[PDB]
Amino acid sequence: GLSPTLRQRICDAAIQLMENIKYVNAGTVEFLVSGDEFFFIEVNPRVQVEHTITEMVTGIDIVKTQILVAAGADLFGEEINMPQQKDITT
Amino acid sequence: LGYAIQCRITTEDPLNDFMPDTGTIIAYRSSGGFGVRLDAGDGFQGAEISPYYDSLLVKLSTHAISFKQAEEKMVRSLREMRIRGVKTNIP
Repeated sequence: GLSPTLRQRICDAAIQLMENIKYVNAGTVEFLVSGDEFFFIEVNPRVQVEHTITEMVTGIDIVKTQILVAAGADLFGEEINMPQQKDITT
Repeated sequence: LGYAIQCRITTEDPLNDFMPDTGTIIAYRSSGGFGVRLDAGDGFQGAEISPYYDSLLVKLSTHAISFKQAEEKMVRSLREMRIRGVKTNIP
């Protein structure tokens, strides 16, 4: 229901944060929303119980990746196989 | 979105010329996991297996982002499997 560009901004906010502090491994940026604005709540620096759901719509094994990042491996490499940002959707 | 692989677990003896084995399963453990789909047929701890139909224990389908990934997912599930008291095409 949330507007297709109102999500993109929320998505963009998150990314702007973790990009600014060079975040390594999975994390989750919690936002609180109302009308047409986000407010940042917390960060869960790890897998959330609810990961599976995101993996089902994006087709990425999140946990599997956690291990490979740890391993020294590359986001867009032969091993993790992450699709370019503009290629990731649902 | 990514790649998937499927295959069937039957009672064909890969040593014997894939003559389906008959008789009664005494132990059945199956892998699941995210990316894995099981479509059980005659595989479960009770089943006695009739010579009468196309043998088919479990339809196994896997699904990751890279084909190689989904390939490993498959292998582990094959490996993680456990059927007893009839030879299987699994190896």
